[PDB]
Amino acid sequence: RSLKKGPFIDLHLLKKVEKAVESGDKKPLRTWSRRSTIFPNMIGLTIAVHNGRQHVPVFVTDEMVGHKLGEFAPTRTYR
Amino acid sequence: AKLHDYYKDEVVKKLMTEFNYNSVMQVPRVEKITLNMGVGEAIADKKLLDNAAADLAAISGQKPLITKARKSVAGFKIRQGYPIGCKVTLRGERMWEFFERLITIAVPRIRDFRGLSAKSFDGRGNYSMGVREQIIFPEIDYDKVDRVRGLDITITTTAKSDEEGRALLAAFDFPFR
Amino acid sequence: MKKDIHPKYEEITASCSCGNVMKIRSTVGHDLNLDVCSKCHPFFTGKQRDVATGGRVDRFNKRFNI
Amino acid sequence: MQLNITGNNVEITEALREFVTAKFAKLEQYFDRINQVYVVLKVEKVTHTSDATLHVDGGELHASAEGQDMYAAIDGLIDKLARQLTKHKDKLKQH
Amino acid sequence: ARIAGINIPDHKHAVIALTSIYGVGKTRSKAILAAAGIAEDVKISELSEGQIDTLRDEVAKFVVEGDLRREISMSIKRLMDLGCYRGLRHRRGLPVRGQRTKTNARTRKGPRKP
RNA sequence: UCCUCCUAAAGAGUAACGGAGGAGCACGAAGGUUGGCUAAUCCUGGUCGGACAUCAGGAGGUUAGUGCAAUGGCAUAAGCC
RNA sequence: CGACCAGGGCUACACACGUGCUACAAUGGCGCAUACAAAGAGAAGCGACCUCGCGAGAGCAAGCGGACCUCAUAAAGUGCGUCGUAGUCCGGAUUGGAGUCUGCAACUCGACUCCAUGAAGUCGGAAUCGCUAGUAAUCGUGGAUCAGAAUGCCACGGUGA
Repeated sequence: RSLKKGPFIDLHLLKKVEKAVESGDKKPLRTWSRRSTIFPNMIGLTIAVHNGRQHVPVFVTDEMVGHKLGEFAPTRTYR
Repeated sequence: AKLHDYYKDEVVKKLMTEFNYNSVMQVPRVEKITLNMGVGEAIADKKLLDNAAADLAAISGQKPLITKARKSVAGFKIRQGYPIGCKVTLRGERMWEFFERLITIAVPRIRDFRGLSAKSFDGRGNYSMGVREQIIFPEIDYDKVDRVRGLDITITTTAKSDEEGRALLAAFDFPFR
Repeated sequence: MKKDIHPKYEEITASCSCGNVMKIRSTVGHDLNLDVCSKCHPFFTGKQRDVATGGRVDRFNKRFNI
Repeated sequence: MQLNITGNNVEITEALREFVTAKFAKLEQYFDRINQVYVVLKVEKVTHTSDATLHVDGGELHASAEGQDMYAAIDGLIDKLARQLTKHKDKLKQH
Repeated sequence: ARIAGINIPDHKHAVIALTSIYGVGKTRSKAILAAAGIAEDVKISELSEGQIDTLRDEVAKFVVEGDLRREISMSIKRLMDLGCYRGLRHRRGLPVRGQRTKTNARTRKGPRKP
């Protein structure tokens, strides 16, 4: 619930998706940009969001679109 | 008697033309409807059963029979022959007027009413449901009552299997999914 | 039927909001004035709104427009 | 009486907390109704010192004991606290 | 005294009396009476049935009891099915919005068992 | 001291510091008659309600039940109103 | 063990303690109308008026390095109306949806607005604190730090034992 106009992505995630979608479904994309949204042309990819010491992969599903990449990668581990 | 007559000259045509019956008495007619209200809190309060015996006397149109405990189980602190429930069996015309009252004004006043369950059959064609509120009936005036309890309704038909009960109640436009 | 044990049971007229004046036999007071009945109760059409509800891409496409 | 251990440069191990707690409970039972107790453990390169503050109905009372191994300091502090408690107890009996 | 499924208070004024419906408060409850031509300080006994039926379809516009409860259950169960951070807090009973958890957190927690 | 079963050897009876269990009452209805009815235990469906309380249906056919031990009996019921 | 960058953490949570804010209501809640302050801040800043928006706010845009312009409507109070002692028209926590603003960027982790949701709480055991007069107790306002982010701190007045 922020950012009135346009979603947010970096150029190193937007150009990295638009590079690696037309180049076939490939290797999981290491990404450090947790703060970026999930566009509908990212559905079907295994992207590995960095949580601080890992790059945890999450398969992008259709419901995950309005959220951000860091939302599906927890940082602190409890028990 | 209204949807008794509707049974007399629509549902017989629907069921004979769907189920190609040889005899007319192969049709499933409904035999009775039994309204149970099993209390359980009678061992905590003996005169609380009288409040339950007044509800079915107003939901149904006749004085209900209190039902004793058959077995003496210690798991619910009862003994042989302690009154723990109340049934009322209505037949004849009282079940057709009660059926019209039910599916006409009393089922829709169940709040948050989705389509009614259709899995509820005994495998012989006898429907059984349970309603959680007394407030769904206009006789329960909601202002003089004390606790919200429920009851359960058993529609006992002469169906040979569950599918004939489905087609019978579906011929009465009983609500389902 | 037995006498002098059963409640009163009178044919009354129950009318609803959408206009279904119908006289059935019950044990209520003067007469009944309903709102909903077998008619004008959404168990026949107004039931399929909970299915055509979800999705997130369709929500997302009010923000791109390019 | 709840007791509240803290340590400046002294890593409070679980065996250390068990012993201190037992000693404090024993003292509390013996002398007076006690509401709360704060324990502070300090190490200053040589001196294993301990502070304690007891909140009792009359009020605060405090003691401090330096030792050699922490345990000794704790024992000294507890004996000092007991002595202080005897004084406070019949100080408010005084019939 | 029967709209949206329940609506049974009486001797109360109307805009306060409608707020026993799960889905309406004091703003939408004023929107119902201002949109249905009823003054706000009348009582439910003082309404005639020819007004109350015009309030039933009026409150049938905004989402009420059952649809709102299964809708909110669809929202929370949806988030818990995704397994995001928020739904991950919903699966465990801790504050979702990012409140303090070191000290208070106690409405979402409950009572204190130890 | 009394009751029931076995020992007890297919009539009865039959011993042991042989093997197992009970009684020293209860009921004016739990007796008499007349009228009526039929269980246990599982499965299915059913609001709280579960593994089991109450309702309906099916299987089943006395595997129950008898005021109290065990044996014999009981449907024509000796079983339940 | 120095230096640079990205992401995280400093915000974790079975629990324990301290300091505060809001309550538990009728000396009150809500709605309308209306009276009275002092102190202060402002140039990549304070931002009138006018339009749009329920609203946070947006667009245009004067003025002011200021006893002038702006922040900036003081609130408690007062008059009227209602609520009639209930978990209530108290309380406003939590959670869902929709937004706004700031900043590359509000997921971890900002503030605010709107709709909905409506928890504990019916004055607090043992123990404990402040306060002698414009004080206590309440009511609002401003500043610093600051892109944004006070229920804290530092100030100022109102009512006033």
